[PDB]
Amino acid sequence: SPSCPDALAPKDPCTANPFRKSWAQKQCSILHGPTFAACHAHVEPARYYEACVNDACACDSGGDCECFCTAVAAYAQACHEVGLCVSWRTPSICPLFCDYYNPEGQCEWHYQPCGVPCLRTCRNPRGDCLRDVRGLEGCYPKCPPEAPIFDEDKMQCVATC
Amino acid sequence: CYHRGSMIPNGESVHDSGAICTCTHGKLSCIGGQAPAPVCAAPMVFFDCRNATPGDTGAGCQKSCHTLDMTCYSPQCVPGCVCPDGLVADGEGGCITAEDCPCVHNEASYRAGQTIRVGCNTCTCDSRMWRCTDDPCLATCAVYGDGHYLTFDGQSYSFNGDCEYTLVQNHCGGKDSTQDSFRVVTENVPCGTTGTTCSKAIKIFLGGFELKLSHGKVEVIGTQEVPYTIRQMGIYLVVDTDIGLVLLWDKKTSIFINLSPEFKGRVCGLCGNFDDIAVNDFATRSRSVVGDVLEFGNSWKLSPSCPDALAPKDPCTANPFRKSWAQKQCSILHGPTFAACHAHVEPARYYEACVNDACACDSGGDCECFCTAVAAYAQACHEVGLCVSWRTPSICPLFCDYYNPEGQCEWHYQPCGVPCLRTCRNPRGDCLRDVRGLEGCYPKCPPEAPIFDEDKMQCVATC
Amino acid sequence: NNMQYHECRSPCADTCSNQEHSRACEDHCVAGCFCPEGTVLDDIGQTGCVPVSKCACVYNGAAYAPGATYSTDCTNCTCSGGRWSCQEVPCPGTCSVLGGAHFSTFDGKQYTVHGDCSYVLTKPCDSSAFTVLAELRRCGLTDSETCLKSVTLSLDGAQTVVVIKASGEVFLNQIYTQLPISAANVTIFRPSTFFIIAQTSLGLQLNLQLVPTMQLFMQLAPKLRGQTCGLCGNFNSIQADDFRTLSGVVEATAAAFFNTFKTQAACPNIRNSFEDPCSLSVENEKYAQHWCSQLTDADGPFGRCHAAVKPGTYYSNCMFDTCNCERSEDCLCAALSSYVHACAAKGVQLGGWRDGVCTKPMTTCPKSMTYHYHVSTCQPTCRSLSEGDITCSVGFIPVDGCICPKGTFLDDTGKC
Amino acid sequence: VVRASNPAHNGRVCSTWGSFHYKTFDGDVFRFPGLCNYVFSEHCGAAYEDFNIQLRRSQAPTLSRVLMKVDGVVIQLTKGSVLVNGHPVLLPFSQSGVLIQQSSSYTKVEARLGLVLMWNHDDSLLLELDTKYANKTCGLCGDFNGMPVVSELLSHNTKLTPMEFGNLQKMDDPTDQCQDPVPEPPRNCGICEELLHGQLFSGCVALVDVGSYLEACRQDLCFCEDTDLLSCVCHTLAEYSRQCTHAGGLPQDWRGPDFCPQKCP
Amino acid sequence: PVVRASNPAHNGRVCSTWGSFHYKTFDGDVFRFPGLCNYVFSEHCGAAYEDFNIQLRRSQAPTLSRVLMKVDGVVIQLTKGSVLVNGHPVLLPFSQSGVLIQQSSSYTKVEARLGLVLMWNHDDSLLLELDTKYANKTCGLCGDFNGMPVVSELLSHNTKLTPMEF
Ligand SMILES: *[C@@H]1O[C@H](CO)[C@@H](O)[C@H](O)[C@H]1NC(C)=O
Ligand SMILES: *[C@@H]1O[C@H](CO)[C@@H](O)[C@H](O)[C@H]1NC(C)=O
Ligand SMILES: *[C@@H]1O[C@H](CO)[C@@H](O)[C@H](O)[C@H]1NC(C)=O
Ligand SMILES: *[C@@H]1O[C@H](CO)[C@@H](O)[C@H](O)[C@H]1NC(C)=O
Ligand SMILES: [Ca+2]
Ligand SMILES: [Ca+2]
Ligand SMILES: [Ca+2]
Ligand SMILES: [Ca+2]
Ligand SMILES: [Cu+2]
Repeated sequence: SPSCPDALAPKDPCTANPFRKSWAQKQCSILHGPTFAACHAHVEPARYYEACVNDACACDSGGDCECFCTAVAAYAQACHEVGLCVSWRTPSICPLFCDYYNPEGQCEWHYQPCGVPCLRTCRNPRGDCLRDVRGLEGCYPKCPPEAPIFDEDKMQCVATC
Repeated sequence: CYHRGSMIPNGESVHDSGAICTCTHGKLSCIGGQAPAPVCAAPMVFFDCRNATPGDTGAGCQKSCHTLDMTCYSPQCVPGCVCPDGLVADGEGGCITAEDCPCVHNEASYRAGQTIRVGCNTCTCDSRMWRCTDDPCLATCAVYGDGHYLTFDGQSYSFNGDCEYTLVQNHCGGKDSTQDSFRVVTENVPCGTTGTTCSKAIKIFLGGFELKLSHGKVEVIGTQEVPYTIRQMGIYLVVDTDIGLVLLWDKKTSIFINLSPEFKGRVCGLCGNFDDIAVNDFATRSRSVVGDVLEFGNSWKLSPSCPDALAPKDPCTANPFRKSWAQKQCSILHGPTFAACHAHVEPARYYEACVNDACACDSGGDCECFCTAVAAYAQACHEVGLCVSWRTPSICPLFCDYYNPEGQCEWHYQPCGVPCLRTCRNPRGDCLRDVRGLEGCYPKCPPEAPIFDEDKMQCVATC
Repeated sequence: NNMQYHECRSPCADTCSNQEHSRACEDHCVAGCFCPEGTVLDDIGQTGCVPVSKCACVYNGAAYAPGATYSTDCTNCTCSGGRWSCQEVPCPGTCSVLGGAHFSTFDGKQYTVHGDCSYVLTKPCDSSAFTVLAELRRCGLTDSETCLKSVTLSLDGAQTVVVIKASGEVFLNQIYTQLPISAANVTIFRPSTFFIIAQTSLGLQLNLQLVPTMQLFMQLAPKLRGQTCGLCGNFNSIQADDFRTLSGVVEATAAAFFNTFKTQAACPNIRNSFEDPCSLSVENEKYAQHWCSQLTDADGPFGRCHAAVKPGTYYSNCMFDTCNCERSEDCLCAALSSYVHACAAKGVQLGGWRDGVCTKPMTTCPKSMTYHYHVSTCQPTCRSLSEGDITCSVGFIPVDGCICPKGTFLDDTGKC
Repeated sequence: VVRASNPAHNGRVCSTWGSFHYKTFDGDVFRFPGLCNYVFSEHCGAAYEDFNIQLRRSQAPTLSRVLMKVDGVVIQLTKGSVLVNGHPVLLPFSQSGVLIQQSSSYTKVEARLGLVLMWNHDDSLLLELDTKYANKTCGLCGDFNGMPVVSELLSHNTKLTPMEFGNLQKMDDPTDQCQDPVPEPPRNCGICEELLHGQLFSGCVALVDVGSYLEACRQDLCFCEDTDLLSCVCHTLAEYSRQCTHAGGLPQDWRGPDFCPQKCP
Repeated sequence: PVVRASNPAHNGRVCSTWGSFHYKTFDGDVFRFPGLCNYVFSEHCGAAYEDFNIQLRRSQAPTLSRVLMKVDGVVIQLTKGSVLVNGHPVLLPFSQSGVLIQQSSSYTKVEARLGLVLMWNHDDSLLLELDTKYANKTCGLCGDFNGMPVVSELLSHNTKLTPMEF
């Protein structure tokens, strides 16, 4: 929209909000420690760390953990795209509620850093993985041999669709 | 305007038989034109005061199963549905005898002989009354968030002290009494910029032994046998002592101290004195009840040289740009998520604490503040037997799958927890109660390996 | 001072405030200056190390002396050895119905239910010597605008029924009477045009504010502790059991326990929602915040009472009532007057608090009457001059309102 | 995944125009001549209210103030003035996901939660709401559920009149007590028939029914205080054109130098 | 994680300097280093984020002139008769951000809730006591805090460092 006001230069997030700065650094040091040690030789964590610190300094309106999780997940996706699947999420650092997707009495959904490009579903019955997407981490189903098909329309393990 | 012989000022309104009639310009205009003659189903008959003989109340002294006071107070006739003589309404249109009315408790109706559980006792309905046993049991002092305290006797308050404070201790008056001296002390640290303060470590001094719950670990500082039992159940760490003291720790900021009834009137600190009276719980270390919360809190600091705390600024006023988010996040406590619990736990103070903490959690970690505030109400709901599920992948997720070994799937989220789960220390699968609704990830051992070894943290066939 | 240097003593030094700090110490011994054995540090007065018997005491930020005493309405404490020894004294209880929806029981428990019926406020459980009823009725388009339309005082098994309406009318035994009345075991009078006071011989007293809205303050003698039961609790100094119904169990919500004290079956069952009226209107919220914040303003007209009465509950009542009811000024004035009456009951006078808002009632009384912030006496009348005795309870919580000026007596035709 | 391929979306639009003509989200068209402060539309379907819009008229059924509460932002629109959080602002103004812009014919407030308010120079207020607010709103624009009458004109199994409903949607000021409008008997009073049923609006008849707008045009022609009968029905025609545009139609120009003329910069 | 403790001798958690340039590391190595420059007393170099960073400076009698502490974003400068917090003079006792600074008749104590205690006494002795969670993660004049006196403090690359070089 040409009528939309032009954007101005924002303030320094860690200068306008110094009381958060320390926390931001202490939160973003995960991008410099043993957690991502293997990825440091394949993805440079400099700009990702800077964005992490700036977002954590500027996420002052509520929901800074979402800002931190997004900032770290950007670097995690960059790491996963180049073949390195590091497990960085812990119950205190961006937990994923995979168990929420388990049907009553079942236990199928597991966290995958690498992802499962060719899990067996009834939209890809053969089990071919198309590539072109790498390291889409998150909760994925592990269907049992009794029901080796995963139906996403109804979202459970079935024998056939 | 006049309604039922009572003067209605202009602009005021009355509500009769579901009709709202407003008095304007000296005339009572009712919504819908005119109220139709109400019709009451059998056996209730509509009694009107047109033929009102002296000394006849009509429907003014007609009782119900909800009106527990059977005395007739109406001095004049009131029109309405009346049951046959000697009958009371059951709330469903019928008429029953007074002794056959079901018991009412927390917006629910229970037939004769039904059983409810209050505290530790059991109450049975019988002829409109509740028959309950008189067994004394524990009291819970709950400290959470940015200095939100609820004492043993039910006194709720907010205190923001920077030093170490005596949460509870015995041997206060006389200092001899009986038993062995115990002392649970909270260590506090500023959490925010508005002057709020939240707990960092919890120190329990029992006998010649000291436990320090800090970060997420326990240290046995120590100096006989250790009179402690540390058990990780759900999101809670439970320290059990043989003197009758239980501590639930959510490992971040929340402590729940359960004290046996044998310690009534023999304790002091920020948790009150446990004598069923809440007003006198604000007793300073000088043994005088004060009205100022700041003075009472500051009197219980461990080190006299520590600076006294001051009244903090209003968080949502000092940080208005967060207020909306707070009000948008804590509204979970008023929505359909906790709707089943609203009749059993009042969410007003929990909502206020949630909003205040979210406003004051401005130095980093808003989600932790919000999750602790909501989990306080969740634990309150769970304690009274309500297994409400509130954690979604977007609202305070728990990483249960983190505990699954390679090629295994056993750990599942439980809102009320598993009270008696088979383990090495409990091979027979026993549950002593005394702790209810400790939500979190619990293992579901398969029949092949049905005993959970906590030390190995694995399902095995035999320990 | 007289401290001595030692190489190994406990760093937890005992003081007047904490005289057992050394026993409750977790650190090891250190070297430094310590008080001589048998004495503790004087942190209150900074006068070096003093004996335990010479330690002072601190109350409300004011340092006392060994042997000095203070007293509250409910207790009497004396300083000794740096600690307060307190003895209980007889203490009357107070229940309050303010704004038509805000209840404060005898034991201090506070709640807010918007009823639409006549409810049992206070009554002995095992007898019917007295009974107080309140007619809380919905007086607006919504279900959360409740007015107290009448208060009923029943004595001796309904053998003496006094109904006081919100319009000031008094009905004794279904007969419209004229105050003052000296009936069986009860005396009802009008200290001013704003209040009606009814005192019984059973230890019960009722203060009824009629301007701008009807509000009730009940006072009960200590002899009835643990015996009454109703919407005002059982008067047994315990707040936990104040929600106990006649069935025998303690309810969890105010609405559930409130609905069990209805008098008629047709009355609705009130369910407490979580509405916030101030959020529904910008202008109403602005008005309520501007005019109700004076309760919590330490340097305002009500600042001389923050030590006696905590204004937080009154501030919440002011905000809710001003934002909710249609006549916002009336509800704001009612909340301010309720706080002022509580302060007067505590013994604090806040005269001159009507400057800025609530000015109208000061200029509305009859021709020969004039306003007064403090009315602690009874209205003199020509009949009082002639007979020599005035029908009054002598001792009551001071009230405000328009009365006859000094040196002027109220004639039987309502003229000074 | 939610699919929507029908451009006709008059169900998500509520508007007021002319001599107190209100069209609810569900299509109900009524007349409520109230000059008080009323709740135009608010989000009462959730614990937290995303939006709250109130409108006030004066005397000439011209709007005098529009009050908006959009996620902690208070927007007040008066004639020639826009206040955000109590302070005057210069348009265009963007803040907290709210964009206010003035044009030659309207003042538009767009909120990224999915609401659009348009205060036109014809003294007509229009409101577009997202489909996520269906069956969760209240006010003069209805409950936004599809049924024109159900749950708006039914208090408790009672058929409410437009007067009663409009009075029920009142929200007064603290010190300003307002008197509800007095229901007046009809005055016993066809220009609109030629244009509304003519070819000029033909491509619009098939999408929006004209009976309600025919009655509205008759009321406006009868109730207006000058004998510019040809030029005293512009508001209803403009509203019908707006509804036709909102229904996926393509109205053609019906104005002129002498018949409802509009001036452009 | 349950960690037991029974031995009350905790000399391994204490590093101090006293007298004529006498230093005792956390591991028990006592040496003399007559340096009058600004030196790192002890800092948390074993993590990506540094919890504490304490530096001390001497002036000529071997007096202590300045103590600089960085504790989780709080800067404390201690000089003779002056305590500065974030560049602002303060009145003791002073509590802020989990750091408590208090003066007694014989010492100035700075306690940090992250687990450190610093004592600047009036006989010109600076004593630091650290929580056991910082073991094997520190550097400076007080050693690497791993319970072994010579290894990792007097060795640069397989060689032996004199106390002056260290
Ligand atoms: C407390 O009681 C004693 C003995 O009855 C009395 O002398 C003293 O004056 C009382 N305290 C006060 C403050 O009056
Ligand atoms: C006053 O009350 C007492 C006790 O309830 C009763 O015995 C007495 O008869 C009452 N007085 C009158 C005049 O009825
Ligand atoms: C709107 O919600 C109410 C709430 O119970 C429901 O009864 C009604 O059927 C809903 N209407 C539609 C169209 O879904
Ligand atoms: C201290 O760290 C070094 C460096 O890896 C290691 O070799 C040594 O074993 C560690 N010592 C202890 C006691 O952990
Ligand atoms: Ca108590
Ligand atoms: Ca009680
Ligand atoms: Ca509808
Ligand atoms: Ca070493
Ligand atoms: Cu549109």
